[PDB]
Amino acid sequence: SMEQVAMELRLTELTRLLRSVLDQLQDKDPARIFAQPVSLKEVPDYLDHIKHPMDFATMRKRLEAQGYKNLHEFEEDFDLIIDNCMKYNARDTVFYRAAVRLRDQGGVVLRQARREVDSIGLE
Ligand SMILES: Cn1c(=O)n(C)c2cc(N)ccc21
Repeated sequence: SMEQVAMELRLTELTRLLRSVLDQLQDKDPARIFAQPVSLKEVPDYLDHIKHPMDFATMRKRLEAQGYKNLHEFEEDFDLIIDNCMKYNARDTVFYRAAVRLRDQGGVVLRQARREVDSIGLE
Protein backbone atom coordinates (compact mmCIF):
# COMPACT_ATOMS: atom_id res chain seq x y z
CA SER A 1 0.00 0.00 0.00
CA MET A 2 0.98 3.65 -0.39
CA GLU A 3 0.53 4.13 3.36
CA GLN A 4 3.13 1.46 4.18
CA VAL A 5 5.56 3.06 1.72
CA ALA A 6 4.94 6.47 3.29
CA MET A 7 5.67 5.05 6.75
CA GLU A 8 8.82 3.38 5.46
CA LEU A 9 9.96 6.70 4.00
CA ARG A 10 9.41 8.31 7.42
CA LEU A 11 11.48 5.57 9.10
CA THR A 12 14.24 6.02 6.52
CA GLU A 13 14.42 9.75 7.12
CA LEU A 14 14.39 9.17 10.88
CA THR A 15 17.31 6.79 10.35
CA ARG A 16 19.12 9.47 8.34
CA LEU A 17 18.69 12.00 11.17
CA LEU A 18 19.73 9.48 13.83
CA ARG A 19 22.82 8.56 11.81
CA SER A 20 23.84 12.22 11.99
CA VAL A 21 23.14 12.33 15.73
CA LEU A 22 25.18 9.16 16.28
CA ASP A 23 28.08 10.64 14.32
CA GLN A 24 27.90 13.84 16.38
CA LEU A 25 27.74 11.92 19.66
CA GLN A 26 30.68 9.75 18.76
CA ASP A 27 32.76 12.81 17.84
CA LYS A 28 32.46 13.70 21.52
CA ASP A 29 34.36 10.46 22.33
CA PRO A 30 37.72 10.97 20.57
CA ALA A 31 39.34 8.57 23.04
CA ARG A 32 36.95 5.95 21.58
CA ILE A 33 36.23 4.60 25.05
CA PHE A 34 32.66 3.80 23.95
CA ALA A 35 33.29 2.73 20.34
CA GLN A 36 33.05 -1.05 20.92
CA PRO A 37 31.51 -3.53 23.37
CA VAL A 38 33.44 -3.85 26.62
CA SER A 39 35.59 -6.95 26.04
CA LEU A 40 34.43 -9.96 28.07
CA LYS A 41 37.93 -11.37 27.61
CA GLU A 42 39.52 -8.30 29.20
CA VAL A 43 36.72 -7.82 31.74
CA PRO A 44 35.47 -11.35 32.48
CA ASP A 45 33.09 -10.34 35.30
CA TYR A 46 31.46 -7.48 33.34
CA LEU A 47 28.09 -9.20 32.83
CA ASP A 48 27.83 -9.96 36.57
CA HIS A 49 27.66 -6.19 36.97
CA ILE A 50 26.01 -4.85 33.86
CA LYS A 51 22.82 -6.51 32.64
CA HIS A 52 22.41 -4.60 29.37
CA PRO A 53 25.77 -3.66 27.77
CA MET A 54 25.82 -1.04 25.04
CA ASP A 55 28.34 0.77 22.84
CA PHE A 56 28.40 2.91 19.67
CA ALA A 57 29.12 -0.01 17.31
CA THR A 58 26.15 -1.97 18.59
CA MET A 59 23.95 1.14 18.22
CA ARG A 60 25.16 1.67 14.66
CA LYS A 61 24.25 -1.93 13.76
CA ARG A 62 20.72 -1.45 15.06
CA LEU A 63 20.52 1.92 13.30
CA GLU A 64 21.33 0.56 9.86
CA ALA A 65 18.77 -2.20 10.28
CA GLN A 66 16.35 0.72 10.83
CA GLY A 67 15.82 -0.67 14.32
CA TYR A 68 15.13 2.64 16.07
CA LYS A 69 11.41 3.43 15.67
CA ASN A 70 11.67 6.80 17.44
CA LEU A 71 14.23 9.06 19.17
CA HIS A 72 13.30 7.75 22.62
CA GLU A 73 14.54 4.25 21.69
CA PHE A 74 17.83 5.72 20.42
CA GLU A 75 18.24 7.83 23.56
CA GLU A 76 17.63 4.80 25.78
CA ASP A 77 20.61 3.07 24.19
CA PHE A 78 22.81 6.18 24.47
CA ASP A 79 21.87 6.43 28.15
CA LEU A 80 22.88 2.78 28.66
CA ILE A 81 26.37 3.52 27.39
CA ILE A 82 26.77 6.32 29.94
CA ASP A 83 24.92 4.75 32.84
CA ASN A 84 26.66 1.37 32.58
CA CYS A 85 30.01 3.11 32.63
CA MET A 86 29.20 5.27 35.67
CA LYS A 87 28.19 2.17 37.63
CA TYR A 88 31.03 -0.21 36.72
CA ASN A 89 33.77 2.39 37.06
CA ALA A 90 34.51 4.50 40.12
CA ARG A 91 34.10 8.26 40.19
CA ASP A 92 37.87 8.93 40.05
CA THR A 93 38.56 6.95 36.87
CA VAL A 94 39.18 8.12 33.31
CA PHE A 95 36.25 5.91 32.29
CA TYR A 96 33.69 7.49 34.60
CA ARG A 97 34.82 11.00 33.79
CA ALA A 98 34.63 10.28 30.05
CA ALA A 99 31.02 9.16 30.47
CA VAL A 100 30.18 12.36 32.37
CA ARG A 101 31.70 14.48 29.61
CA LEU A 102 29.95 12.50 26.87
CA ARG A 103 26.65 12.87 28.76
CA ASP A 104 27.02 16.63 29.19
CA GLN A 105 28.13 17.29 25.61
CA GLY A 106 25.65 14.84 24.12
CA GLY A 107 22.76 16.59 25.85
CA VAL A 108 23.12 19.57 23.54
CA VAL A 109 22.86 17.37 20.45
CA LEU A 110 19.90 15.38 21.77
CA ARG A 111 18.10 18.58 22.78
CA GLN A 112 17.99 19.89 19.21
CA ALA A 113 17.39 16.44 17.70
CA ARG A 114 14.21 16.21 19.77
CA ARG A 115 13.06 19.52 18.31
CA GLU A 116 13.90 18.39 14.75
CA VAL A 117 12.07 15.07 15.03
CA ASP A 118 9.06 16.93 16.45
CA SER A 119 9.26 19.70 13.86
CA ILE A 120 9.73 17.57 10.74
CA GLY A 121 7.38 14.99 12.27
CA LEU A 122 9.38 11.77 11.98
CA GLU A 123 7.61 9.53 14.50
C1 LIG B 1 33.68 1.89 28.66
N1 LIG B 1 34.51 0.87 29.29
C2 LIG B 1 34.30 0.31 30.53
O1 LIG B 1 33.38 0.59 31.29
N2 LIG B 1 35.30 -0.61 30.78
C3 LIG B 1 35.44 -1.42 31.98
C4 LIG B 1 36.14 -0.63 29.68
C5 LIG B 1 37.28 -1.37 29.41
C6 LIG B 1 37.93 -1.18 28.20
N3 LIG B 1 39.08 -1.92 27.91
C7 LIG B 1 37.43 -0.24 27.26
C8 LIG B 1 36.30 0.48 27.54
C9 LIG B 1 35.65 0.29 28.75
